[PDB]
Amino acid sequence: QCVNLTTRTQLPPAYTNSFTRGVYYPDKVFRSSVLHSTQDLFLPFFSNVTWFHAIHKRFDNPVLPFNDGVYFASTEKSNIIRGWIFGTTLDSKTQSLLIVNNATNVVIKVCEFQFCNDPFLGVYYRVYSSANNCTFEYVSQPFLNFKNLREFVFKNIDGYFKIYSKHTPINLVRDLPQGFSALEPLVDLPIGINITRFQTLLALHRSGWTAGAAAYYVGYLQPRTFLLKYNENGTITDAVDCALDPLSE
Amino acid sequence: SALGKLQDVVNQNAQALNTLVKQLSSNFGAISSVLNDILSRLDPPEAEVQIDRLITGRLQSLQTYVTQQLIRAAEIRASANLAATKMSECVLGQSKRVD
Amino acid sequence: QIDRLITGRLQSLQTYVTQQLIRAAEIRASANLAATKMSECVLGQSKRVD
Amino acid sequence: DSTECSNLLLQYGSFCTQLNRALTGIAVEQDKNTQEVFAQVKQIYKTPP
Amino acid sequence: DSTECSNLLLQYGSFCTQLNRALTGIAVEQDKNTQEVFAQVKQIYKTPPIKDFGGFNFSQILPDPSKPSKRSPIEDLLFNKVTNGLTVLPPLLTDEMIAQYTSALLAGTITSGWTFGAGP
Amino acid sequence: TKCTLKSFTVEKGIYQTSNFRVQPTESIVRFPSTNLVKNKCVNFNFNGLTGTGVLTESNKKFLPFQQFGRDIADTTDAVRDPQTLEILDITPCSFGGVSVITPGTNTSNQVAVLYQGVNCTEVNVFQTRAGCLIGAEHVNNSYECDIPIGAGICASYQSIIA
Ligand SMILES: *[C@@H]1O[C@H](CO)[C@@H](O[C@@H]2O[C@H](CO)[C@@H](O)[C@H](O)[C@H]2NC(C)=O)[C@H](O)[C@H]1NC(C)=O
Ligand SMILES: *[C@@H]1O[C@H](CO)[C@@H](O[C@@H]2O[C@H](CO)[C@@H](O)[C@H](O)[C@H]2NC(C)=O)[C@H](O)[C@H]1NC(C)=O
Ligand SMILES: *[C@@H]1O[C@H](CO)[C@@H](O)[C@H](O)[C@H]1NC(C)=O
Ligand SMILES: *[C@@H]1O[C@H](CO)[C@@H](O)[C@H](O)[C@H]1NC(C)=O
Ligand SMILES: *[C@@H]1O[C@H](CO)[C@@H](O)[C@H](O)[C@H]1NC(C)=O
Ligand SMILES: *[C@@H]1O[C@H](CO)[C@@H](O)[C@H](O)[C@H]1NC(C)=O
Ligand SMILES: *[C@@H]1O[C@H](CO)[C@@H](O)[C@H](O)[C@H]1NC(C)=O
Repeated sequence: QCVNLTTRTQLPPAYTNSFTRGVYYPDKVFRSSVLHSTQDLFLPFFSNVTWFHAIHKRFDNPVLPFNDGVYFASTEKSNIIRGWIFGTTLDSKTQSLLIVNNATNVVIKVCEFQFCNDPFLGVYYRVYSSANNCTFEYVSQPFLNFKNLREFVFKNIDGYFKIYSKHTPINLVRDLPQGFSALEPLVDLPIGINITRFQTLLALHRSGWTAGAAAYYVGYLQPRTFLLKYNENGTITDAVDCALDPLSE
Repeated sequence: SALGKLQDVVNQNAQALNTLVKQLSSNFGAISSVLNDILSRLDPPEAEVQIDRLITGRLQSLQTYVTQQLIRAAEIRASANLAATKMSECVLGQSKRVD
Repeated sequence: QIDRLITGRLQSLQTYVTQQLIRAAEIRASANLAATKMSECVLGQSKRVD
Repeated sequence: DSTECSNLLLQYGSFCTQLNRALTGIAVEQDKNTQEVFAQVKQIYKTPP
Repeated sequence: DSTECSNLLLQYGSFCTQLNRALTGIAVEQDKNTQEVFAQVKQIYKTPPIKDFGGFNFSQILPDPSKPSKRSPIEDLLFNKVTNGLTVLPPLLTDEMIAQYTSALLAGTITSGWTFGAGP
Repeated sequence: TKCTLKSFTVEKGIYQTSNFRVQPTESIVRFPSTNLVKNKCVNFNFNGLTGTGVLTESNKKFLPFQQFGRDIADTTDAVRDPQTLEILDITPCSFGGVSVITPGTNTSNQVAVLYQGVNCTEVNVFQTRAGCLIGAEHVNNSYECDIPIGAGICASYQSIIA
């Protein structure tokens, strides 16, 4: 089932500063009291990160190019955001990856979904119409004023799709908090398919429809070197972007 | 920065040792920097070529390290000879040499 | 072919740096001697013969 | 300016850093030598007219 | 520990012996340098128990009896202010013996002037 | 020593002759698989990562996703056991130089062996900071240095004393 949503209010997407967010662990190696330089797909410090809102009437669900990697930031309360869609053409011609978290359990599927033009979930107070060739299924634990900061990094390297995640308790009302939080790697997924475009999934509220208050940020990864600092307990506490300014260089 | 002269020597020696150990992680054009990986992954006819590349790269690194150590040892020997001259002429006697 | 060029040029550069360091040591010794002559011959009268 | 040559050069490690560091040490050493030889007085004396 | 690597390495000759010889020469040279600089007297001189030097105070440079390392306050400050086939050989002269040599030189130059450096 | 110096007569002194590379005793393969042993120099195989080292208990608190551990010099010194969720330190197997302390062959043929940087419990046995010295009787008297051993220790012939 698909429904066209025709009650949106036109507004350009916003932009804001990334600050020192988007950092993740480059590998599975514990390091203690050392500084390590890595050349990986990273998000630049103080970069221009795209800002989308869900407020009531704004319901921001565009489809964005994946590029070389994606940083997703979520200033979320009440768990409106439920999952993501990855693929190339988002139809039955190609094979697409679906990540969902409904009210009970987390489902990961790789199928040829016939996606809706406007796919969404609904809570009372519809993502695809068909799935023909399903090659992989994976059921996992629940991943999930704005009260929760959910940071995710998605990469598609060597046919392996890496999901890095971090949850932060925050109390900032509108923008991103300023601080440092390293993203732990969560899921290493063996898909081996082409991904060039993605779309996030929101949840409607029914009492027409109402959009719950949520905000998300999309940033893109570029290949660069970071200098990571490891404390005595092996937790990444600081990082340096070697290409940002001459002092950090 | 009062004791910079000793600290520079300690830092240079530690940095040279650190670089020498870091040179082990370079493959020098071989498939891998680990000998065990080459022994487990390839037959001896190609393994001899891969270990030959690793041996020549590591030997060049070690020769470079030894040459740097010899030059630094010569500099420290000159400094020590100067220090012995100061010990003999300034502490064990009064020196008329200016400065 | 590029590997052969790289190893030859790298060997040449390492050799050049090695003689530069040896000459730097010799010039440093000469400069130390010159500083000693400046301190003892110009800024005072020296009793050292020759 | 060959990218392929630089990519192959990266396999050999930090040789380039070592050579640059050695040359930088020599370059600062020359300035130190000139300071030691000539900069032994902190007052610029002048002759009478 | 690769036997194949050692077998291939033996084809290159006595490079390893040369490098070991050079490092051994440097290692003995460091001990020779310390021996030349600090061991210039063969008599261990000691200061008198009463430090009556005509108003001159040498407490900051003489060894402290209260400290277990038997170092001077200046020497203690100096030691505080300095912070796969690889082995580090210990120096022949320990810090205590080098401190003892400096103490002997200080005692000689305080109680005897320059006479101890030229004879009795 | 005679073979090392290429002479049939050896002068008085300390001469470095060989290396004491402790040999691996067993082979341990761990997968998420034989039994795991500790406090011994063994050939370890942790999830396809092979090597030779002494496996001891570790005080490093690893994060749940991390499996390996590296030092400053990018060498794997810590590992997590796949079968049982525990952390182990890999200390490298004991190694050091083997030096022979002898007087002149004109005087005597007695020798002493110094294992550099090697504890005496895992090799007239005396423990010095330089290493383990076998064949020299330690005395409490102090004399002038005849053959330098290191860390303030010197050896002489009077038997060989240290
Ligand atoms: C919601 O709107 C989209 C876009 O207008 C609809 O997608 C169209 O579907 C028809 C098939 O019935 C195609 O011929 C058009 O080319 C599609 N347009 C685009 C831009 O792809 C979608 O079908 C609508 N949803 C429903 C339930 O009708
Ligand atoms: C020599 O100098 C030392 C330190 O400069 C003097 O020691 C001080 O003595 C006074 C009075 O007893 C104490 O209050 C200070 O704390 C001491 N300082 C230190 C660093 O110990 C010493 O009295 C002087 N005279 C003699 C004869 O030794
Ligand atoms: C971010 O990009 C928008 C247009 O895409 C631009 O108007 C804005 O000034 C940019 N912000 C920064 C900080 O570069
Ligand atoms: C959540 O999705 C899974 C996957 O189809 C489904 O089995 C489960 O019943 C869903 N939860 C609810 C409450 O319907
Ligand atoms: C994918 O599905 C279509 C129709 O459902 C089928 O014709 C096609 O053979 C399938 N491809 C594979 C690789 O299973
Ligand atoms: C992946 O998809 C994009 C867009 O459809 C296409 O340009 C690219 O060639 C694809 N890559 C592969 C390896 O098929
Ligand atoms: C590291 O962990 C210890 C407890 O194991 C804690 O006391 C210490 O504060 C931690 N370090 C940091 C920088 O938080």
